[PDB]
Amino acid sequence: QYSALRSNVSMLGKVLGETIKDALGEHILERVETIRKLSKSSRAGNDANRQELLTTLQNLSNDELLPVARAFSQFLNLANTAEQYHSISPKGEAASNPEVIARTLRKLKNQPELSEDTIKKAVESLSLELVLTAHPTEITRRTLIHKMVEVNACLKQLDNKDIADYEHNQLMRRLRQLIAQSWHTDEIRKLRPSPVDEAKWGFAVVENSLWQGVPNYLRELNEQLEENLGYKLPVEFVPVRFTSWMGGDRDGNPNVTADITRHVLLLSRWKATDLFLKDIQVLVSELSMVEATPELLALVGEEGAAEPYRYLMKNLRSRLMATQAWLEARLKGEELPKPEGLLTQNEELWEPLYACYQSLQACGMGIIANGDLLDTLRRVKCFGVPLVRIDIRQESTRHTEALGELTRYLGIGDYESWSEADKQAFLIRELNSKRPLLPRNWQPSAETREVLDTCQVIAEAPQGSIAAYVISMAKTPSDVLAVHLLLKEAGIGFAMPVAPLFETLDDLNNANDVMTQLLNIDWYRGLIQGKQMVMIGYSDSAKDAGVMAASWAQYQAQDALIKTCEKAGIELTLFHGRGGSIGRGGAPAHAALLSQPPGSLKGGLRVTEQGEMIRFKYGLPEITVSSLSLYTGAILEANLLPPPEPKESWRRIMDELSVISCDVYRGYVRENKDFVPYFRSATPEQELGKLPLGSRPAVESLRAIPWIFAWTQNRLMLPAWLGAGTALQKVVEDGKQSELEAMCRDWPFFSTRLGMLEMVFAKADLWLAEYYDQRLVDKALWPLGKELRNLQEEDIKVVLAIANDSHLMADLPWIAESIQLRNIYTDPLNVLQAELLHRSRQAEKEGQEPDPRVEQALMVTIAGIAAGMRNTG
Amino acid sequence: QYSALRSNVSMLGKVLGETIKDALGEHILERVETIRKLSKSSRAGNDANRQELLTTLQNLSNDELLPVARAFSQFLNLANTAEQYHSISPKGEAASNPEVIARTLRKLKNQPELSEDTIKKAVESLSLELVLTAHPTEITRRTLIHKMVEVNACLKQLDNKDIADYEHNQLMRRLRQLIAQSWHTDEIRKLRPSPVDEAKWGFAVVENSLWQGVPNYLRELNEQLEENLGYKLPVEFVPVRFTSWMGGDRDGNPNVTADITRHVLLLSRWKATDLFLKDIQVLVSELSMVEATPELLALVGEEGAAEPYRYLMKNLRSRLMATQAWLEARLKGEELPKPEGLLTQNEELWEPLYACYQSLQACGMGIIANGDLLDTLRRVKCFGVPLVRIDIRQESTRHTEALGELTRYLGIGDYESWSEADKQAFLIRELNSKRPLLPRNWQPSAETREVLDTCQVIAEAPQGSIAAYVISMAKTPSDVLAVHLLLKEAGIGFAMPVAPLFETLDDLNNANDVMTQLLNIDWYRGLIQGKQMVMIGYSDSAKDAGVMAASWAQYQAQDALIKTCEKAGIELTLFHGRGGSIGRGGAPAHAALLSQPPGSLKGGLRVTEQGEMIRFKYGLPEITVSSLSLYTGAILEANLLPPPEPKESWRRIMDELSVISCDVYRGYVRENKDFVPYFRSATPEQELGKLPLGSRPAVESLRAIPWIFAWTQNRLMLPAWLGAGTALQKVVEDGKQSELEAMCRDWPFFSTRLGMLEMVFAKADLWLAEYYDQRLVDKALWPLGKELRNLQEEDIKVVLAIANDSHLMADLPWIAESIQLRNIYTDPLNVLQAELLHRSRQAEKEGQEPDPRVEQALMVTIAGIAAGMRNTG
Ligand SMILES: N[C@@H](CC(=O)O)C(=O)O
Ligand SMILES: N[C@@H](CC(=O)O)C(=O)O
Repeated sequence: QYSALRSNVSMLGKVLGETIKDALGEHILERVETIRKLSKSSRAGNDANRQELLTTLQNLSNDELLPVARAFSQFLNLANTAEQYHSISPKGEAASNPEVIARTLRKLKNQPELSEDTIKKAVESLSLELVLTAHPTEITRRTLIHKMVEVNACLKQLDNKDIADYEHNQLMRRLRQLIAQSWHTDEIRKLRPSPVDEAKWGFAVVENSLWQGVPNYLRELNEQLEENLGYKLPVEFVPVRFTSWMGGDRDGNPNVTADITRHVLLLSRWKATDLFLKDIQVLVSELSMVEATPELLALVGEEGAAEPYRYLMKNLRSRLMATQAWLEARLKGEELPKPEGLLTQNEELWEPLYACYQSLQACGMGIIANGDLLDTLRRVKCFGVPLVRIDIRQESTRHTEALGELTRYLGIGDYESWSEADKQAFLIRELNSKRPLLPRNWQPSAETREVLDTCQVIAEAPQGSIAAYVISMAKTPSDVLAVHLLLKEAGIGFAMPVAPLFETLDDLNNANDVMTQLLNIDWYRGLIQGKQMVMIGYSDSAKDAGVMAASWAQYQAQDALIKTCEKAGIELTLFHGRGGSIGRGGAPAHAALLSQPPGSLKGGLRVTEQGEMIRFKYGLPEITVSSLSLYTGAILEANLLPPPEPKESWRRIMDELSVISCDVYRGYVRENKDFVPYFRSATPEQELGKLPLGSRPAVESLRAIPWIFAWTQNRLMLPAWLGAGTALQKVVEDGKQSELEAMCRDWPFFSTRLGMLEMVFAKADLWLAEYYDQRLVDKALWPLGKELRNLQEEDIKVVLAIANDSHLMADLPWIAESIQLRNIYTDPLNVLQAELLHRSRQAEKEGQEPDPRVEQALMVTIAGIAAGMRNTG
Repeated sequence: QYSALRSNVSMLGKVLGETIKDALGEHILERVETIRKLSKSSRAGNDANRQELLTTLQNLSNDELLPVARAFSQFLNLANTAEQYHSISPKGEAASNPEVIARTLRKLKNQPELSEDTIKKAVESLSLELVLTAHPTEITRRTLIHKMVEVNACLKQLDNKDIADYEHNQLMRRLRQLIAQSWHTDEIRKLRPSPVDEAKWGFAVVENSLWQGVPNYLRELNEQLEENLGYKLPVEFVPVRFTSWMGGDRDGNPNVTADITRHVLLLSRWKATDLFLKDIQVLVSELSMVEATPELLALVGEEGAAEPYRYLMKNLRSRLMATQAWLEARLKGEELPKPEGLLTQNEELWEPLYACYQSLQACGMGIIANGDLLDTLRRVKCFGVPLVRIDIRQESTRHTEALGELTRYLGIGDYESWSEADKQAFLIRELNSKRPLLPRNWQPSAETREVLDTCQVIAEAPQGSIAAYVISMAKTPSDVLAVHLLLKEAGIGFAMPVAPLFETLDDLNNANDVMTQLLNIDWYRGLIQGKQMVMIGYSDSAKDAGVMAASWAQYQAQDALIKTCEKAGIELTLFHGRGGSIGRGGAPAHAALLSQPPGSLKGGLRVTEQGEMIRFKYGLPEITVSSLSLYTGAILEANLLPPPEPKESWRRIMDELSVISCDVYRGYVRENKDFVPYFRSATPEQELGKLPLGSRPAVESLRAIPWIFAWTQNRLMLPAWLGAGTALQKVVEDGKQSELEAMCRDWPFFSTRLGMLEMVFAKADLWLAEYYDQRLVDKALWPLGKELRNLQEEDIKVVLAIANDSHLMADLPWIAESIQLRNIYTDPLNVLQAELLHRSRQAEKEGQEPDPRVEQALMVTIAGIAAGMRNTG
């Protein structure tokens, strides 16, 4: 029963509607109401109201565009907040209810042939690391996280039956205030955000939600272990860590220079000082205890021995205040010797804090220890000094060029011409060399200098600020050895985890070969210290060969690497990229984590949280708890109860599925002559590049994000389904339909794969897709349009047939329902966006000036549409 | 049905009990449980358990005393918080429900012979000014306001039925944390607090409750005017103002020197900058509007004309940050020229803020205007630059000495010997003199210099920092003229309101004569600018002549002054002292404000909020709303519907009552030879002076507070009832009992007076009173003890008889019930305090050292007892 949800959306829409009424017009509200009516009509076949819609939109003046677009965008905004409130609300989906953890724990516990020590060890070895990434379509100048927390609080309070009418009146008064705020507090970036801006949004997510969320997650998790298993993890064990790529990822982004990284690195520390100060203030005042242990008194001895815990907190406050002061100078561009007690490592924070905990426990003040201090202890290890460690990522190709240029300058030869055996020879030689290689005062090209400067920032930064060096486009063993050489030349004192990123079908296919050669080099083996971390690029390989082939390729590569590393005694860590079924969030993700080759999470969960899903996965502290709890259950279950190995005939169905699907996908994307011209007309791809959407500067050249995003705006969702159904119907046509059904029933990998198409098919919309062709595509490309649309119609059948259902994502009614709601609310943004694109595109055709009203309205729909559709890849 | 209240106290006591169990013992919990059982028994007649109680207490070791006392004190603490939660809770007494205002407003509205314009004018002329005073028994080193706000929030959330069990578990987890905090976070001042400390507690009350409370009160009040009367007061009208005496009152307090006042004056400004900054941060970020009026754009014109409201807030932020910086230097003792934009006046804050409001309204952003800005606009006028204006107060006697010393130094004569006609002559002469009088570089005595220095601080401070100069002990017209002379010599540019404080029966009796002579002097008349403000000292006159005579004297004096000023065309402002029926809080206060001579609140409500009642009247923001709402209703009703004038025979019953009562009261307090010796034995009076309770340094010499407080600890409540009943029974005995009953039925002054004895009789406790005599008083004084106790037994009868009831404060069941609960919880503190006093008093007798454990336990009971008993005078 989704009645409460329906009530809330209606309510919020009434207050929003009121606000627009007050604000500036009843005219705009009529505009809005006419467009929905007319669009609903047109869809239901009325071809008279289709004309009326077309003339209605063409008659909108440029001064109506933005308000209309914002209007539609606001209603969608209210729907998602109603939707998200419902999810954590105990009388609704209840996402954050601690049973999520307990259900997993009970299942494990009463499973024969599962020793209790086996379960304990899996618990003690848990590890999660969530890597935040930028939001591709964040359209405003300042983060709205905190406002959202407030709107949700107001809804929580109104949920209480028995609320005295005066309280209700008060609550509604603030609610009205808050909605008016957003209608009138309009901010629209005029210029492309910068890596620092994006890095800043990530700090907003940390302070408005992760800061409270992680410790609550850790408290609940701990209560559940004791209740169900009979023990609590030790205080020193904090299995969660947050990392960011913001200001760390330079892959394809000129604007993320070594200077910016240096800066962002600095800012994080400034912000950790900001948040750590608030924690310590509280502690300085609340720890008025005077009873301490011999050991703790020793640690202060006299002076502050009459207010011991307060002493240690007072010291740290100063030490934090000192380093704060230092970093604001550095941020300003002022160089000045660093203070006596500058903070650089988490141990410097941990140490004293842990001292208090111990004496408080020892001395009978357990409940005080396990309160605010415990929360601070865990934030120390979860976020610490750097607040959020960053990851650096550059293409392999750029490292080759840096090293080629170097070698020709030195007269040694030209590294980018040598065979791969030669490069390894050269790299192992130099890696063992005690004489330097990088010329004292050199004059390389801009590019090369950037490569060199960035390793200098890495080297310069305090150990533990940078999590890893990711090599996008890794193809050979020399690609990994290359960055180790550069880091050595940059003077690095510690071992920095380097990770190849295989993100193509063939790279995926060669991945296990690439790593066994690497593991065979004794020098390499001893440098990683029994730990490797690979990165699987599902999203980019999917752009390469289609999702089915991509998926199967990934399945196979992880299975081979798990095995190879096991032989070799290396603790493998699979690093997951963006989207896919692992980035679905919620139940589907739990399913997806469990549907990976056995071994797969033995070395932890490390994932790239997609930018556009942060609100939906970590948007509020309770959603954070849900998300971390969901994942934690998946780790323990996947490690204690792995999926079965596929039957050999299944493997053969996958090979063939994979071939047919890749074959059909490339047929259109690469081989077909009309595609590109089609693609640039039917989707807003070109304009996604021009507008100020991401920090990167304004089919093989494109990147996954822009590929996926452009097709989602169009509503066809092309990238996430294309050859899958076609190959599946063909296998059905050989009478192997019952094997397909067994695979689905018995092989997690396969149901999960099939699951994922349904959701995509659930959000896709062929009426809208066709609407864009009619408004934006030239008549000669219409045939391709219908062709691709009919391909999809036929693919839902086969999938529905294999799944033995008639509705579409029938095992997930809440998600199905939530998709249904957003789909109606997103509807008119798509209807309006087609008019914008047409207005915008004819101005340029008529060699005219980019009207700011038309572009800003366009930017609103793009962000609206992206918000309603969430994950589509 | 007080079931929910009973549940909550039980719950909180269980968690507290748990906490002591964990903490350090089951032994202490046994100690606690034994004392209650044994004390309940002993009271119910069991004279075997009375022996057992006496031996039980004597056997407590000094290491058990404090924990036991704290224990009992904590339970009482939880009861008051349960009690206070209940009061504002909508499913309980509901103190803050806006109907309080509406009921008054409806009554007025449908009252014939009450023009709507008459009501509007009374509304537009409302005025309240609450003067905060120090808390006589604040025992800890840091304010606990904020913790209390939290405990109450936890209780609010648990009140919601339908709370998911996980939420309940979470809530209880914090609740446990918070209770443990207080059990273990023990602070006990070791040394007398200082005026700055006391001034600091007042800032805690302002930020934790008044800051939110005043604007909410103003919002509710405004919603109610529009709903019931059809109009809202204008934005510029903020009828409430908070003032403090902390660091302003030197009456009898050496430690409040001109230096300290200077300091406190400075600190307030520092704190207003602190709180005003938080308001402006919010505004700087939320006012992103770009549409402004001609006028507003003009005010910025270019530069910030692309972010206008944000401009003005950014300017003010800087200006605030500037003056903040300045004051922290001055606070430190550093003198340095003051910054360009130093803030000194509320207009400097008001101006810009009001500019935004106007354009926001003008431009269609009404809802944004009436939100956070409106809250800041009202705090500007309510608290402003100084945060809380202070009042200065010195005795008249000290001004005489300053001026005598001056005059003998100058060879002019000796002012403190001249008749009163001469002094006025001298004062009017000098007040009109253009030649100075105060010697350029003089050498007076310490005292005189203090008097001179303080007027210098007054003069030096920015206009609007000081509300008024109060003259305690004012007896003649020269007393008021004296301070005007001194202020003139101190160089003062504005007219400073001076107020005589009549606080004796004869001064009260002469008060109207004193003011008509003052008003007859043309010079004086033109200097006050049609405004005088008198201060009535009910509490001290009661110490002089007993409560009945005091009350009647006050009634008569206000009636005469109202009349005199009306003739003369002067807007009189009665300033109310401490306690009495006006300081009862809640319903009784509303009754009491209404039972004052007609005219009485025409010039506003100005009251001295008693220190020990702040938690109960302004402890939380919703209690603030209740308190201000209650008072506001009383003002409008008292001004539009005054009480009837007393029948002449009533006036004659009052005269006689007054005489008999004063006669019996002085018989004991002054005339009786055993009283003083009795008094110092039976009450903890001597120890209230020695211990570090107030900031003042360690029967006629005593002050009201210490008089009242000492008798409240003893439980006899002597000061608040003594001769009243005795005179009343005597008048009954002449057969005038039916006139007494008509007076009560028809004369508000009289029922109110009678009401007030009941409450006192309700909290008094003759079993305990007698217990202290038995443990602390020498056998020869026992007779006086019983005599005074039997006096009270007989006084309840007569009062009950006149009131036509059998229970005691039967018209107020909630207050009756709440008194009943606190009485049981206070019970054991009184039982323990007798043991402490005996232990403490024999140590000194045995010329021994003040054991710190015995004194600290004693300090806990004193504060406990004072907390449970609230207002007793
Ligand atoms: N995350 C959901 C879709 C959504 O909630 O937008 C899914 O993977 O099906
Ligand atoms: N203020 C109440 C007593 C109390 O609540 O303690 C009264 O004047 O009766």
